[PDB]
Amino acid sequence: QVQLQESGPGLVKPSETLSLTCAVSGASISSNYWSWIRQPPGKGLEWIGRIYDPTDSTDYNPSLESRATISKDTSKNHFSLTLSSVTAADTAVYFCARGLWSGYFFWFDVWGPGVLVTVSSASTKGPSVFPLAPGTAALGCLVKDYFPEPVTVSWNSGALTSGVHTFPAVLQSSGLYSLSSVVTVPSSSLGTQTYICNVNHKPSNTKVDKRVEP
Amino acid sequence: CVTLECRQVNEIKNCSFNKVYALFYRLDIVPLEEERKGNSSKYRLINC
Amino acid sequence: DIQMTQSPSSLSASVGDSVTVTCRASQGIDKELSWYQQKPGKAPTLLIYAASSLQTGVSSRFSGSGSGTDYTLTISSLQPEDVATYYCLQDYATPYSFGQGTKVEIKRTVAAPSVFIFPPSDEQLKSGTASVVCLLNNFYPREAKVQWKVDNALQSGNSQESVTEQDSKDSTYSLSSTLTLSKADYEKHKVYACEVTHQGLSSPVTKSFNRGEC
Ligand SMILES: *[C@@H]1O[C@H](CO)[C@@H](O)[C@H](O)[C@H]1NC(C)=O
Ligand code: NA
Repeated sequence: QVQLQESGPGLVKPSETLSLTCAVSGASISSNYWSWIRQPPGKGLEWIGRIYDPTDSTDYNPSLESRATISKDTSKNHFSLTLSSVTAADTAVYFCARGLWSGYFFWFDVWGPGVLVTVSSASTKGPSVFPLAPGTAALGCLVKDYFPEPVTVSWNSGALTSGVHTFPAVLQSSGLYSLSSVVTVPSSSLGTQTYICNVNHKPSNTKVDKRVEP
Repeated sequence: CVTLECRQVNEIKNCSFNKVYALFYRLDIVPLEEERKGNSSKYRLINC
Repeated sequence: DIQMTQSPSSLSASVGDSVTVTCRASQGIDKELSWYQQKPGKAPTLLIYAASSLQTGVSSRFSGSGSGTDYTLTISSLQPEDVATYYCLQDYATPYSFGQGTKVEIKRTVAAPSVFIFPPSDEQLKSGTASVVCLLNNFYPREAKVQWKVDNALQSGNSQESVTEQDSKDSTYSLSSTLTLSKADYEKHKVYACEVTHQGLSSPVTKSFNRGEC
């Protein structure tokens, strides 16, 4: 019931300021530690800093070199982070997390889903989605030429999950990302059932549904 | 009520109340924030 | 700062094996240590928070041990759902520092991939470029060789591969390999095949398409 949600632009031009906010539900920001943690692609976890209201205290990891600021808004029950003068080292998935404590002990008991923030000069581009049309039969949706990450793909608006492999994106010589989402289905179902892939690439404000038929 | 700022005294912890530093017992103070081993932590009296 | 080192970096074990992750600090940290699980694509979730104390809802199979500098996470009976990277975290002194992660994967039986080939879209061919995807569905081990033969001419420098993370239930991997050509080069040739070599296959299985076959 207690949940957290990071929100903010997934694209920041370098030398400029990242801004994210974590909306909090099922708990009040007034009573525990609320921190940000980031994770560069394919690498580990770095604690950014926490904020605490009983003693009105913020701590920051010195690795951020005082570029980080953590704001609390008891009014709307969400707390935010800003990171200035960003470089590509600040490209990461940013998690907000609630930190519980007892005595000398501390831990992050619930985390947000996390939002990726690419630090890059480039401008956003939306993908083009082409089908991969088809006992057991495979079909899929090719999501080509977009920037930046991420792209989210679902089938039948969530009704189809067993058997889907949305592949990790690959970066082409153009600096544009591309990927495919496939699924295996009974060819019993090939003639009866309609199969649509729900591609969502919000860094470009793009939503497309493509039916994959023979 | 009175806010304390205790560290380990080199069961009992060496505190400050708001420029005088008073020594206290672990049991009659209550942590307000996460306790830090080396540095200071802010407590409040079991009396409040 | 307190350096945190997990060992090993990676490990593979059979379902029902017992596996222990080690995490060593550069100072004594008085059991101020918490273990987290991060399945691929998800945020971490808490497992253990005071070296020993297991979080509610977490499985009895996860156990936390250690004192001073040396700390272990033990998975009593490795289940297939435990595919994840595992993180230790010290809260003895700010800045709180994470371990570098330990990736856990399942050693399972050999599974031959299901292979599928997908021609370029006509929707995509009108863009001036054509993509052909050859799909290795659910196999183990992850090692595979996928050659592209166009008119039985092996191709090199043309294609790009992508691999899913190990499956939560299957303990298998999926692999994409897409060959991208001009629409001039694509129509200048006849048959396109991918040949798949794998430990589960007696001989390299090939699946092909002829331009305009249906
Ligand atoms: C106790 O409190 C004050 C903190 O300012 C300090 O001057 C003193 O050295 C401390 N000594 C011991 C033994 O705790
Ligand atoms: Na602590």
